[PDB]
Amino acid sequence: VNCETSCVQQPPCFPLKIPPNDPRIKNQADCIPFFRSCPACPGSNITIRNQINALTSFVDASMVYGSEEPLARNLRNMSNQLGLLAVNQRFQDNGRALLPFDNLHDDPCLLTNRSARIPCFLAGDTRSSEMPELTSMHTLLLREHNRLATELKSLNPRWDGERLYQEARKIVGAMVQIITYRDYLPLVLGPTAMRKYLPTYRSYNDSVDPRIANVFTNAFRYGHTLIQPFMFRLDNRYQPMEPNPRVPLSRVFFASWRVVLEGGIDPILRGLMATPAKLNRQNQIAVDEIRERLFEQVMRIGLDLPALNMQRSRDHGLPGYNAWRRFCGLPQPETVGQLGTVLRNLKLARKLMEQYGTPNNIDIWMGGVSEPLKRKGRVGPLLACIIGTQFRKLRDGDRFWWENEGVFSMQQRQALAQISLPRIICDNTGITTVSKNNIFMSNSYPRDFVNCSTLPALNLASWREA
Amino acid sequence: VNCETSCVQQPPCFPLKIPPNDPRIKNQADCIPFFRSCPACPGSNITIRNQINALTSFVDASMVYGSEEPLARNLRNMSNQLGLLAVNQRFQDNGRALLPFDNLHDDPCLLTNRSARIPCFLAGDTRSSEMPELTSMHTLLLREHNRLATELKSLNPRWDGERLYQEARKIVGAMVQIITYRDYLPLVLGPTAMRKYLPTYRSYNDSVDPRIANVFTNAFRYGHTLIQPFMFRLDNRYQPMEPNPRVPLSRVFFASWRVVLEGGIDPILRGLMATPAKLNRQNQIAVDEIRERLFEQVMRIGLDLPALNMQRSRDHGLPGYNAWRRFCGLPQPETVGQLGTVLRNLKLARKLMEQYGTPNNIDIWMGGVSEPLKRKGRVGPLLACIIGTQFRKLRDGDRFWWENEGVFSMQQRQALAQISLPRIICDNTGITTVSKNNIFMSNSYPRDFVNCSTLPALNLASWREA
Amino acid sequence: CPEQDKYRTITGMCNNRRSPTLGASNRAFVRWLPAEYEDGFSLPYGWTPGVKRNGFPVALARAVSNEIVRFPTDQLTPDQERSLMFMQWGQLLDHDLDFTPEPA
Amino acid sequence: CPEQDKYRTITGMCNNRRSPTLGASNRAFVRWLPAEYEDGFSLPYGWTPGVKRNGFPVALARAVSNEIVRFPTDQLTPDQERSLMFMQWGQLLDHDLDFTPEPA
Ligand SMILES: *[C@@H]1O[C@H](CO[C@@H]2O[C@@H](C)[C@@H](O)[C@@H](O)[C@@H]2O)[C@@H](O[C@@H]2O[C@H](CO)[C@@H](O[C@@H]3O[C@H](CO[C@H]4O[C@H](CO)[C@@H](O)[C@H](O)[C@@H]4O)[C@@H](O)[C@H](O[C@H]4O[C@H](CO)[C@@H](O)[C@H](O)[C@@H]4O)[C@@H]3O)[C@H](O)[C@H]2NC(C)=O)[C@H](O)[C@H]1NC(C)=O
Ligand SMILES: *[C@@H]1O[C@H](CO[C@@H]2O[C@@H](C)[C@@H](O)[C@@H](O)[C@@H]2O)[C@@H](O[C@@H]2O[C@H](CO)[C@@H](O[C@@H]3O[C@H](CO[C@H]4O[C@H](CO)[C@@H](O)[C@H](O)[C@@H]4O)[C@@H](O)[C@H](O[C@H]4O[C@H](CO)[C@@H](O)[C@H](O)[C@@H]4O)[C@@H]3O)[C@H](O)[C@H]2NC(C)=O)[C@H](O)[C@H]1NC(C)=O
Ligand code: HEM
Ligand code: HEM
Ligand SMILES: *[C@@H]1O[C@H](CO)[C@@H](O)[C@H](O)[C@H]1NC(C)=O
Ligand SMILES: *[C@@H]1O[C@H](CO)[C@@H](O)[C@H](O)[C@H]1NC(C)=O
Ligand SMILES: *[C@@H]1O[C@H](CO)[C@@H](O)[C@H](O)[C@H]1NC(C)=O
Ligand SMILES: *[C@@H]1O[C@H](CO)[C@@H](O)[C@H](O)[C@H]1NC(C)=O
Ligand SMILES: [C-]#N
Ligand SMILES: [C-]#N
Ligand SMILES: [Br-]
Ligand SMILES: [Br-]
Ligand SMILES: [Br-]
Ligand SMILES: [Br-]
Ligand SMILES: [Br-]
Ligand SMILES: [Br-]
Ligand SMILES: [Br-]
Ligand SMILES: [Br-]
Ligand SMILES: [Ca+2]
Ligand SMILES: [Ca+2]
Repeated sequence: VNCETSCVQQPPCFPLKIPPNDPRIKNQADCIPFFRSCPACPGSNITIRNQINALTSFVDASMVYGSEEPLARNLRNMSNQLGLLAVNQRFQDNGRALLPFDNLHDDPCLLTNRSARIPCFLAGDTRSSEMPELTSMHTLLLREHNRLATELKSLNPRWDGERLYQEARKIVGAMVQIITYRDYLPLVLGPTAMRKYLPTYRSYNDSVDPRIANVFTNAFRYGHTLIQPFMFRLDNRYQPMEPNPRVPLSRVFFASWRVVLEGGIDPILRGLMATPAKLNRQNQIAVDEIRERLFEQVMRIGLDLPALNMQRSRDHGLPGYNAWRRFCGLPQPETVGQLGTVLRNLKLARKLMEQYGTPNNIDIWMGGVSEPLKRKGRVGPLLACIIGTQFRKLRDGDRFWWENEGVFSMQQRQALAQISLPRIICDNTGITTVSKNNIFMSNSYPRDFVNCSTLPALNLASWREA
Repeated sequence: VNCETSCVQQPPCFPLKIPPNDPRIKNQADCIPFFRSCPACPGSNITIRNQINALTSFVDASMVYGSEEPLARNLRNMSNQLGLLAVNQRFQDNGRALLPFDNLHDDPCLLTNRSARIPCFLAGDTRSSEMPELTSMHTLLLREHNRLATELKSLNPRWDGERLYQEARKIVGAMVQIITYRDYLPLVLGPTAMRKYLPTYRSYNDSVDPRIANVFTNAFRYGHTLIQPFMFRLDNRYQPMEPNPRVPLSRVFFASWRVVLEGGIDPILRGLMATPAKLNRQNQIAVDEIRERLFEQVMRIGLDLPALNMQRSRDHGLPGYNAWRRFCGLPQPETVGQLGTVLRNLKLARKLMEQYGTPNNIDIWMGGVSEPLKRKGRVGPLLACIIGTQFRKLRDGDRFWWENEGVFSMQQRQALAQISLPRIICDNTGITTVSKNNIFMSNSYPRDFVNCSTLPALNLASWREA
Repeated sequence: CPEQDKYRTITGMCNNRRSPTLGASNRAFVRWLPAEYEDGFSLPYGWTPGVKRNGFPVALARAVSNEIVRFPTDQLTPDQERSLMFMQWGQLLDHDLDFTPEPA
Repeated sequence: CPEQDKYRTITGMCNNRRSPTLGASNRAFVRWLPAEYEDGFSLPYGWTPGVKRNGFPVALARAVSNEIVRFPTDQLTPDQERSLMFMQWGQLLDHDLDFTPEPA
């Protein structure tokens, strides 16, 4: 079979067919590799096929700790009672921890640089190595965990490994929730969608469904439109890290060897802070580094991420554009003229209709990212509704939400409210100059930056067991 | 494990245990037989177990025609081009058709009277012989189908069998919908619940999910509270049909022989018309004929319907009383005092608290039938919410709803609006005296009755193809 | 699903064109609320001895029926405003709407 | 699920007491709208040649990408009010929320 070596359309493959006159895949009979998502109920002729979430839906930093028990225990340093996460036993990053290596079958990372022989990393989530920048974020939180556990151990000497691990894990989970709802989501949704879908938190409600909705797995892919065609690296003074400060994205996918052998995570973290994201515009949706050259080094041919997003939505049996507009209480354009009105762009609407025929058939990702962005947001009304609806259910339906009564003390909550991504970077890297709050907005050195020294450390006083 | 003959609790059996000082089953080693409802995805360690609907959710008279193609064809007369439903080949009811006999293996009907040797009836649904009064309704509708097909044959000679079958089945379908939403439902819900859950029909909405909800299968069992301890049979002057006018229900279940050998369906239909239903009262919920002696003659022990309903809701993983109240936007009683207020009955709330410990755990049927009845309705707020929401979906989400544009002509709808169960009874039986509309309210002869000759027949002139 | 039809299919398939099995026979019920099982996914409350529901002992269904449902028939209240046909249409109608299979 | 607990489980299990699998790992996604498959229950639109979706041919995902998504890389517009970190946190966060497995 192998969905990666053939274009045969047989289970579990659903290869993308190639249009005549493609600018790249001239062989009309070729295809782009695609495996159908595992069905929740294999081979049933009664159930409506559904897909599976392998992860905990909760915002609980499970990408750090894992969502399955064997893995969770394998991620932990069980050689002592320090409650730490296991770290790479082969390489360090200027004296700081790197993620431990994974042990895969045909490790895709090996293929990115055959001579370097650096395997993929092992983390709470299997995709930590997909791009070095994601790897660097994973390493950052791994360091923060071990830092927290070390501090808590000085704080509370009687505390054993399990206690230290759990207490640090809880703080890391709190950090992800705060950075996400306080700093990130408002810049995704815009103030108006923020107020509509995310009203002031009141308390945990055990009747709120916290599961991830199928459409969310496709709708949150709005982020693919934010990707730049390069991985940017900057030295300690935020200047281009020579001789290669701009690496084409098609050569960093699964490129773990670049973190190990090309300077660690600091140059990468400065690049993320000091470079603008790509702005999504109606005739500038997504770059060819992911549209023509996705996973170029680890596949028989380059994949198309936007196209993969659309094929995935079909694989998942997801309703079209208008059905989702309706779900969200938004007007459903039925003609080109009406679509032109909703998109504030008749040309785009024409383009959409020549492909789909009816606005009812536009795939959710495509329709979602086509919509004009909300004021001070980076998604339109449809994606705002879907994304804002999902995050509310994740906050409201979480018995372990950081602000839920009984999870942390008042004094602990006040301490946690002061956390910031810039300080966390200061705490776990050799970078001494970081972005001004908000980190997701600031993007210009030196204008948007300040010294780490001006940022107060996390006050752990209230975690002292009296 | 044999669930009928054993009290051992292993898949697929979930026997109801016997409490101490049970008024009937003194032996606590005994149990009430229970088979777990078939799982939609057997043996899965991924899916949350769900149950199966074997029927079409739509109000389409699938209990007459069947919900699967093999049955449906076997229920039809395939010896000519008249488009009729096959009738009993061994017995008639005063020159009128009976349902054909079914061929069941361990046929329960045969056990209700060994020497009569009358088997269960074959119909669109497997339960047509469960009680003689139901069989009478199945027989009445089957007759109406063949009457319609006959008239339609005189009206449109060129119409082959298939055309006649389908046009007849389509009128019958509308008949079931009209009687249900016009006469029945308003008396279930009462005026206030009717307006709230069933606003005036507009037209077909394809975004309205018409599936039966799992909770409905248990909530609509509200009907078990209206059951009288006897099957009442009346002669042509509506007097007790000697020698046995009042037969114990524990001796009518699956007693098909009684329809065939004891007068046919006329004595039964007159009994339904001129006998009051039982009213549901908080201290008179459901009679022992179904609570103590359910299906006595056709198995090792008498079952308890109310108890089966509660065991069934747990089998189906259905949420408790307060979860459903909340789903319905109804206040959720947490103390015995609160429950007494909601139930307007402190004595009942105490009994419920003493059984369940918390109103959160009250099984959905129990809590549902426990609520005081809405004015001019026969269910309370919770059951009204659950039942009204289900029926609106069955109406609005049905492409073939009799009132949807394109289904019938404006002239065909005018003719259908003049149908009624009483007139259908007049067209297919020897009964010439029938209940005055509304047939669900009328129950007193002679006060609530009129001659068949005073009721307008259905005019099929607008069904003329010409 | 046929681009055009004339009548209902016997199984209900294709009544909804965008989602062809909705309302059709031999399909799983829709869940209006997430299911509540003893183990979270399959075992019914009252299955495992000593295992409580929401902090409280599961009551035997027969026990609830004995204590709350049981009543002396002589106290039966005839409904002055409904016929027995009101009960029977209900059962007939339920049998147009749902049947939940179990093994034989 | 445990009487009282101080920490989340690793699997997410028991976060919701009444329905302890909600939000837990290795469970089916929740559906906010009924699924839309070619056959109503399994085959994806685009699977069977000649099978239209609601009156129109299924547009090749790759054709849509080529005609709507493709644009000249030197036209890329830098977001003056977002850092690339905005991009990266989204992906990191996505990896906390969902991973849809496929056979290897
Ligand atoms: C055709 O029928 C469609 C279905 O209608 C429902 O069922 C029928 C039988 C009727 O009873 C009808 O009254 C029912 O609504 C219908 O589409 C429906 O339209 C409503 C209103 O637009 C939609 O509600 C909106 O939902 C979004 C999304 O959240 C929902 O889903 C999540 C996840 O399941 C839940 O957690 C939520 O609680 C919602 O259920 C909401 O964001 C939105 O609310 C927000 O906006 C409104 C407006 O300002 C505010 O009042 C709120 O406070 C929020 O700010 C709405 O609640 C519903 O999702 C949608 N269903 C479907 C299947 O599409 C359609 O309009 C009908 N068309 C016609 C012509 O009749
Ligand atoms: C705890 O959260 C619970 C869930 O809340 C939802 O999610 C959170 C994150 C927020 O987005 C919140 O806004 C959402 O509601 C919440 O329980 C929910 O409460 C609502 C409000 O009462 C319930 O809505 C009512 O539903 C019933 C039943 O029909 C619903 O389901 C059917 C079947 O799926 C749909 O087809 C319907 O469209 C509905 O969605 C309706 O009868 C009722 O409307 C009727 O009554 C109102 C008022 O008279 C009229 O305006 C309407 O026209 C109707 O006549 C509401 O639509 C919701 O079912 C319920 N969900 C759950 C899981 O129980 C709870 O209140 C929160 N508690 C606290 C303290 O915050
Ligand atoms: C370095 C940046 C990113 C990638 C490289 C990348 C790649 C993918 C791929 C290959 C998939 C699966 C495609 C398929 O369906 O076959 C994918 C899925 C998802 N993404 Fe991607 N992604 C990168 C970056 C982002 C960002 C910034 C996101 C959000 C802001 C984002 C989201 C998602 C989501 C939610 C999915 C689905 C995950 C699942 O399996 O459930 N991505 N991305
Ligand atoms: C002669 C009157 C009726 C019965 C005899 C009778 C019996 C039952 C039984 C045995 C079940 C199954 C119990 C179990 O869960 O083990 C049952 C299920 C359902 N009923 Fe019954 N019923 C009689 C009458 C009515 C009336 C008047 C009803 C409604 C107004 C009614 C409804 C229901 C429903 C909805 C079910 C579930 C059907 C399914 O399999 O999905 N019943 N009843
Ligand atoms: C465990 O912790 C000790 C002390 O911090 C460290 O030296 C050791 O390398 C760690 N083991 C692993 C596998 O990371
Ligand atoms: C591969 O890694 C090696 C180190 O093992 C490095 O010298 C070389 O530059 C890398 N190759 C490429 C093509 O970048
Ligand atoms: C079919 O119809 C004919 C004429 O009405 C009749 O003789 C025959 O009994 C019917 N067959 C069955 C099996 O009902
Ligand atoms: C069974 O039916 C026969 C007629 O076939 C009748 O004589 C007898 O009374 C019935 N038996 C019972 C127990 O009513
Ligand atoms: C009752 N069935
Ligand atoms: C991206 N995942
Ligand atoms: Br290692
Ligand atoms: Br990936
Ligand atoms: Br620096
Ligand atoms: Br026969
Ligand atoms: Br039955
Ligand atoms: Br008469
Ligand atoms: Br349900
Ligand atoms: Br969905
Ligand atoms: Ca998670
Ligand atoms: Ca039906």
